[PDB]
Amino acid sequence: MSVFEARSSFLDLEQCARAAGPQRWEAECQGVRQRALQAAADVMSRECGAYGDSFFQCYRHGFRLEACQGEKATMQLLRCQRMVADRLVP
Amino acid sequence: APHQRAACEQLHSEYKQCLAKNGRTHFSACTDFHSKLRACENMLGTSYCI
Amino acid sequence: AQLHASEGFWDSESEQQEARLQRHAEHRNDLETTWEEALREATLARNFDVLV
Amino acid sequence: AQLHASEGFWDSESEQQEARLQRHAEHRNDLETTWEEALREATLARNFDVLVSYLNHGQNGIPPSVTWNFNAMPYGKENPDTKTFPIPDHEQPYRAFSLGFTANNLSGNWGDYIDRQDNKNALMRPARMMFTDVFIPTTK
Amino acid sequence: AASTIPISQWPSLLYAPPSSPANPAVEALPEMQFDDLHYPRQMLLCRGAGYSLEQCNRMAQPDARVTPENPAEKLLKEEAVAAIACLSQREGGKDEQCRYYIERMYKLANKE
Amino acid sequence: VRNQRYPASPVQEIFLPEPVPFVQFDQTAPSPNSPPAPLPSPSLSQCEEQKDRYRDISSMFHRGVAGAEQVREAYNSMAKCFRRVSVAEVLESDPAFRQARNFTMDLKQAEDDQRYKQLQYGRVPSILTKYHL
Amino acid sequence: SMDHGMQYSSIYWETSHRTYLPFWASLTQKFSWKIMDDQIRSFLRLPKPVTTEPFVFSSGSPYIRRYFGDADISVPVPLHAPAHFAFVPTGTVSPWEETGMETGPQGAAARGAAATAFRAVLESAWKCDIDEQIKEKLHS
Amino acid sequence: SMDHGMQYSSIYWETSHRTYLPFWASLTQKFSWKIMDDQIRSFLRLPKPVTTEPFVFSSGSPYIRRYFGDADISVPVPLHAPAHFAFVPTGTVSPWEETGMETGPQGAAARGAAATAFRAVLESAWKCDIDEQIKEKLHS
Amino acid sequence: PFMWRQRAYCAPVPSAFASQQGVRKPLLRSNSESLSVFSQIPDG
Amino acid sequence: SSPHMDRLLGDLKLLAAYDSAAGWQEPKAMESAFQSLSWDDADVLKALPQYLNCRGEQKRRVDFAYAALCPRPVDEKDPKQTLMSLWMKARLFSYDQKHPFVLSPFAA
Amino acid sequence: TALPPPPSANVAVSFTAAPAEPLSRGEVKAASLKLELQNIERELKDWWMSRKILRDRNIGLFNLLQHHNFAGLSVNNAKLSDSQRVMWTDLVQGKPDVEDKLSVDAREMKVDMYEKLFKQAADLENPCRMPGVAYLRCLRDTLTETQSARRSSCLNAFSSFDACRTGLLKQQSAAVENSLVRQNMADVRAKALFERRAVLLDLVEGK
Amino acid sequence: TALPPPPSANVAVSFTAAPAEPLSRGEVKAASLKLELQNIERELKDWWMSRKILRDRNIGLFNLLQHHNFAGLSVNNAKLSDSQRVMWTDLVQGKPDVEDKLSVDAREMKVDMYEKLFKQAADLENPCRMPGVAYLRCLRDTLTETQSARRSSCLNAFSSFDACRTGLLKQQSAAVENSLVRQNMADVRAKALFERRAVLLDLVEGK
Amino acid sequence: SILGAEAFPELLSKVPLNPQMDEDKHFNKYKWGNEPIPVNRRTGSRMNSSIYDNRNHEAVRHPWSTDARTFHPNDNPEADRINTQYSNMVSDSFPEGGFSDAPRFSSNWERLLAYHHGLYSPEKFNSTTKTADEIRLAVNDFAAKVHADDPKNACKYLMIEEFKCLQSAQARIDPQGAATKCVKWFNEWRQCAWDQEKMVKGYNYIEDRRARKHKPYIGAPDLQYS
Amino acid sequence: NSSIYDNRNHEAVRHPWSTDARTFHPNDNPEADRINTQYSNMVSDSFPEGGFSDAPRFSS
Repeated sequence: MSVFEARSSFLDLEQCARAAGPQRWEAECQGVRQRALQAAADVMSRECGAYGDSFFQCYRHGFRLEACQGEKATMQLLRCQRMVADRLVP
Repeated sequence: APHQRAACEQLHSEYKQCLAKNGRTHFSACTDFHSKLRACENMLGTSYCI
Repeated sequence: AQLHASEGFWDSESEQQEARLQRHAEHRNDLETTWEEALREATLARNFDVLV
Repeated sequence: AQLHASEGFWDSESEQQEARLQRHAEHRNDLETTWEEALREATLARNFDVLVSYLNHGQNGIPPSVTWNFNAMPYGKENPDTKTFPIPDHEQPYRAFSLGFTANNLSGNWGDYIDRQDNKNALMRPARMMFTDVFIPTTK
Repeated sequence: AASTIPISQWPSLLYAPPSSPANPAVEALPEMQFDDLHYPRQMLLCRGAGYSLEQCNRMAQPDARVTPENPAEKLLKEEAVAAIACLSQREGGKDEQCRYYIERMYKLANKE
Repeated sequence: VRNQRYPASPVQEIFLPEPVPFVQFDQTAPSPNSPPAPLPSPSLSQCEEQKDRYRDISSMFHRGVAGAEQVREAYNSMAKCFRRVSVAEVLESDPAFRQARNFTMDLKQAEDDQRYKQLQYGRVPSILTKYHL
Repeated sequence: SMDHGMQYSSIYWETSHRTYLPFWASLTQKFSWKIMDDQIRSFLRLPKPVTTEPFVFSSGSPYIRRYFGDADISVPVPLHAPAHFAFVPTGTVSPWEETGMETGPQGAAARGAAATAFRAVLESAWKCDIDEQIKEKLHS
Repeated sequence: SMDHGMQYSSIYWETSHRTYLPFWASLTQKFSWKIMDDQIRSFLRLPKPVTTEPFVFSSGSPYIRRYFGDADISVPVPLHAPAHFAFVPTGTVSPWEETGMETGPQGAAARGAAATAFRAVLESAWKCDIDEQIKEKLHS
Repeated sequence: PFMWRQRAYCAPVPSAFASQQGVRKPLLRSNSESLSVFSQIPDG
Repeated sequence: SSPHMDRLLGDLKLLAAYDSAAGWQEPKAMESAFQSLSWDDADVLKALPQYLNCRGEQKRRVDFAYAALCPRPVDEKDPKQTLMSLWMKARLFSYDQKHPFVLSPFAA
Repeated sequence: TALPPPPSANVAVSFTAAPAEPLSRGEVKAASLKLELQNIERELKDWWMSRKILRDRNIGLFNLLQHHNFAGLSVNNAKLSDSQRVMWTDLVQGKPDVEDKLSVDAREMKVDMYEKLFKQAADLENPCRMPGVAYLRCLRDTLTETQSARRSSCLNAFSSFDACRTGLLKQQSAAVENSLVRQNMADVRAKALFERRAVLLDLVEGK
Repeated sequence: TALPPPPSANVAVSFTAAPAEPLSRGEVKAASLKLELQNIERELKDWWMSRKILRDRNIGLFNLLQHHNFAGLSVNNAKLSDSQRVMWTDLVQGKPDVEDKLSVDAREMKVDMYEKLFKQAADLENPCRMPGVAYLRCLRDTLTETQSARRSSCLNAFSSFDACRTGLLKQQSAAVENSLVRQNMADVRAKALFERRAVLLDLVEGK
Repeated sequence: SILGAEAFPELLSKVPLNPQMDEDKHFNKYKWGNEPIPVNRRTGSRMNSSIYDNRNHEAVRHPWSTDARTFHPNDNPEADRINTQYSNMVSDSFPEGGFSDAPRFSSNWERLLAYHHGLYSPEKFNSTTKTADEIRLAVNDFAAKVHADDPKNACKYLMIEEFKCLQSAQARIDPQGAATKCVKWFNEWRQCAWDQEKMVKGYNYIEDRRARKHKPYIGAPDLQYS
Repeated sequence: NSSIYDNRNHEAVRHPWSTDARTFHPNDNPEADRINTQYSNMVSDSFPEGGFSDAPRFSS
């Protein structure tokens, strides 16, 4: 749920994957995978929830508001998600 | 009720002042105050020798 | 007389103060909105040069 | 009616807001002055209990959360803010009727008690003095 | 032609809206529901029963008291699937390529 | 900037007003009584000028003189070309669409059916089931 | 600056509007039969109204009439000091705090189930995408 | 809501106030000899005013006349772009900051020599008292 | 009984929040009594 | 690199555009919106018949999410609306069966 | 009470008092200490003013509720009637039920009193309102019955009512505990800041 | 640009979502971290907004002075006349003196120009005004003289003038140095606060 | 790696989300063009409305500094208002994005004091307009709860109607304005309450005999009323 | 504000910060005998000796 915990989750995932191998990883390493994805998802929701709520609001109001004009309402969210992924998975 | 107690003390002092101003010959003027003073008496258990 | 009106000579002191407050509030809102944007971007980027 | 004025019923929303702001400002000033005094005394004493003891030097009740006034009640013959269901015709009151060769009350409309209006029209409003048997002008 | 709707008429506008090319079900507008208190109420009840947060979160379920499903999705199933196949093949029905299926669906639903 | 529906509005709005449009189909043309013919099944033979053009424009965008609109357009054309073959595979393989591909029906049957009687929306349950009453 | 104002509008009488007052109107005076009726009722022992009785049977809670110098002028006053009740827990609400900004269940519920569902959907799609990225990264 | 106002004050003529206008007053009209005088001056080559010359010798800095369609209507306009000078150092003043509160020479000087002298006198007296206390403490 | 901060007509008077004042006048009164004529005035 | 997210947001934008064009009486715009609505998604196409036959908890989850995003009940008679509803529901069903939804605020 | 405003120079000082030499290391350090002190004072002021305002507001609320004679889930009112107290404690802690001793008319009256009281107490936003009203409606349905026969019918509403009730009680307890913890943490932090300010005022330098 | 306001519930939640259990240790710690974060953000906002406002104000002042063609003790103006520049640099850096080449009328004119320029430059609050005016008055006294004879008489005033002048210059230098030091200290503090916020946001916990 | 490739079909296919976007990006897919919503209707501050207020058509004063430019309702609307949906009607009286009068408090105690004195609620100041769907959901939930509370109540739909009107009038952000619209339904509920009580508890009165001139004219019909 | 050609005449000055709006009232009807006619006692008729009560305490 924190960035540290999610990073440790992904390290567990990668080391157990190197242990298992490229052939049986999806079979052997499902629980660690789900834990890692859930932690990364918590981090993503925490750090990008404002932009998602803003997009939700613009969608409710038909993108009629000032802040909904253009594509920033979407690009901000996509940039947050890209940054979170680049910060977590590598 | 301390608010009411202090209010009644003020009322009693006002009644005494009015009575002194009018005098003991003209005392039927201050029949105003019995209305409230009897209520004071019944509320606080007090007597005012009215 | 129109020149005097551009400078606010026929205005009253209340109107002058109200214009001053209006400018103050507009500037404050611009500043705080820009601060929110800057802090958001610098938080997602993790960089002080962005704030700068 | 005097009771209503104590509660601010005859006030306008501007006056209510101004009273609210006045209370707010007085309270704020009391608090900050008390804070300055408390900090000075606690700094010269070097004791936190002093600051703590200044927390109870000033609490009757609270300010009201909402207020209602007379100008928020709607009014109007044509205002649909007063119309829930139509009132039947046999229960509505009649306007007065006056018709003769000399005078009438149909060339104009004077309005209600609140929403009044000029009976004469724009072209003869400047010559209102001419449509009167008596005229008592303003004082100026 | 489209005259202004005053503020006093908006409550009637919400449940009897004007005609559009894409209208809603005015008869079903009083049946659209989505409870924001569903999960809070569920949690309150479960914690009063005596559970922990993990047990409550395991027992939590989404609200069934929501807007009902369109019956067309169950009655016109094959027609809708065929229309979606046509759209996926013909790029969303550009220049009238799914008119066959769409007209069959429209006739089935409308009946003159 | 508005283009008025009724330039002679106090005259035109009353007689000959505009109706509500109809967007399901043109309604001014005859109705086809046969479905569309099955188009020729696609493959990756045909993504030539999409793949190479996307490579071109991405290489130029990496320099920066290209832009992003062009990259999006090229990539989306390429992805459309791939989605053609993916959809063809899905349709031909997955059995649920085998009935849908060979779908045939006529307006007479559409008018003679009686399912429109059952098109009424249901009713939301009672709020007391939340408290289990 | 409101009292003792000047005449702001004109006063006038339109031509041939009627007045409905004769020449003896100043000598005319009003009259009500109510005082005589009261005297006659008191003298003849006729049925009295219930406003002569201070107790009030017209409700379940006790009311007593307060009279303004006469039995004709009264108001009922309730006697109970009514107890009020609140099926509410204390300390569960801080309305001054904006809760849409704080992270937690209380914050999501001051927000909506719709926003929370949207967030969960975005979460699921992001997890799908990141799972794809993990797959392609670890196959290499 | 300022334009097209109503008649607010009455219009009247007091009794026997004079008017000073005869019955041919509407046929009366004004006249100025200025145009004829200008024509005659131009025709006879009489002394012209200096307003016909755009340059202005009435000051040391260069001025040029701007004419509004006629030599009778002009305004002088200065030509120089004047350079200004300040025998002032930069960054030596922060007026937004209250300086009476900061400790230092700048703070005492934003305060006064009187307050500083008073502080020094109190300092000296305090030093006297503390010297006495030191003496009595250390004699013991 | 559902939207208290938005329905001020059904709310108590500001004299009720003040916690200070034979028979006494009532302590709690609403603004909805303004919709009645003979609430406070007598029916004499 | 984010196809699910991108197509979701595009679908939502196109739904908003359809609603706006319907309100403003614009058949050209709303037909463009309908045609541009990602009908060429193999995942959603495969999940459509799965959604049409699902039942129970998964169906209730997808119904909850669809009522969140689009609580208005579409007209039972308008097949374009019906079809766009079906497409969005199939998309949500695919996302849920890939990674299930967690709709409660209470979670750990 | 406040102090008077500070004195100001009568003759105008423009820049004559400005420094003619750049600052030194100790002066810079002293400036940093001053900045630390002002930040500390700002934090302390925020804590103190929030605490004062909340104390005053909540004491005012308590006095208001005592004035209008209110009773909550914590039954802490002495001016109550014993009958009203029994009724409230039945609604909060026990089971509201009509006794077989009573006549059916008196049972109807008791249930009407329960409904009036509970509807005045709980508003439509309250979660327990619907279960309580349902339970009392079942009692109205089953007035002409014995408690043994009434239990079977009213159980379905009493279960939800008791659940919502205990939930509210747990909410109150948790709120009290969390508020106490937060308050104590804030006060400890403020005390530490005060001591930090004290040591920084012992270290401060200048005149 | 701003964000839209956040979404709000359509149905009223009163307290149903309130916690029914007291907080835990990790939650309390996270709350403390949140308070630290908001304090840090407040400090950062103060720094950033002060810096922005001062930058904007001083850039506006600079643009105004460039627009009105001002020149100060630091002669940094290119649009000046060479004669005006020589006169100002004499008044600021060198010695104002009338040359023997000039006729007495032209010396009077030069001294009048000096007096006009200096009186426009220095106001009555300025300390160097009195020495400058005294020196130019001595020049007026000694117009009909040579520089060699004038030096002996005007030196006593030129000394005070030069002293006040160099004092102003030293003030400017010290002001620049101190402002630079303060700015750099503030920026370093802001950067450190930013990194502290970064690590606390890496440590923050919740959703 | 480009950001958001598949996410702008509105851009790839020239689809405008609104006539303002159509006008801006020059897609020209709106036959009727676009009349721009002016800035005074797109944003602004709360104002006083009544003519019996001296500061009428003036911005509301707050403890904090706030832009005093007011939202101006559409007082002279065009004849053809092609979109008569709630989305386009609400813009004539409120701004969809909410008012521009919101605070950013430098401290928590200022917020506390404003709330304590009745000058701030985030419900009111940090909020957008409600959408028709949201309004309908709220109204239907309230109606369900009221029906569960009591079906056999005559004031049911009147209470529901005042709730509906408050929601439609956006009472979260303009409570005084909404109460001005809804007090009629509150009054009707107040009447229905007594009308129900007098039916439950049989309350009646002795009616007097018929008046000699009950009918204005002998040939007139006397329609009988209960 | 003081002038009669101002709409907010005899009204307190508005500031960005919250300030008590109760105004200083000059002595408009002074008594005949004003035994102390020094500046100390005269200035109180037009200004307050302690300054106005409109000062701010800035949070930043």
